[PDB]
Amino acid sequence: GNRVIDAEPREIPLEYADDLLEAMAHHRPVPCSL
Amino acid sequence: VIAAPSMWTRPQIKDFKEKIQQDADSVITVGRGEVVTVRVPTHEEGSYLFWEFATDNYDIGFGVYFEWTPLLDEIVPVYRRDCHEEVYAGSHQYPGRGVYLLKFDNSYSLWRSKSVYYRVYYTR
Repeated sequence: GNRVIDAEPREIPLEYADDLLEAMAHHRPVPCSL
Repeated sequence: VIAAPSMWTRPQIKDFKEKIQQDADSVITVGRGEVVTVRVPTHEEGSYLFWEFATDNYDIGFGVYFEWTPLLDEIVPVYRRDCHEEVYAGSHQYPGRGVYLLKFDNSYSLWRSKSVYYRVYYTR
């Protein structure tokens, strides 16, 4: 019931910029705590 | 102190998965009752963390801790997310130099493994 993975933070691609426009257009906030 | 994170969702789940699928290490397979921690160090050239994730058929527990460099801070508490119906995403502001612990908790699932599609970012 446990396993650790190491990953470097990538950088937001400029290609996926229209992907951020549809996001903000559809971004629907959710609670961090349920 | 420590800044609260923002967390949201968006419906383009089939689109998101197809982009992520193309990468080998951006897709985890969390097993029955398994908990996969993803250690994401702060980028020395960065000030914020972002995350995107999703799964295919079932939900999965998700939360985020922060390890100082064993002192921990609960950034996002681990609750189950319906990341199989919409793409789950969020951001948080670096409090200092440390390692973000992205918890993908499946401990509650006795029979189902979860195929996680995720990707992490940073901004200067």
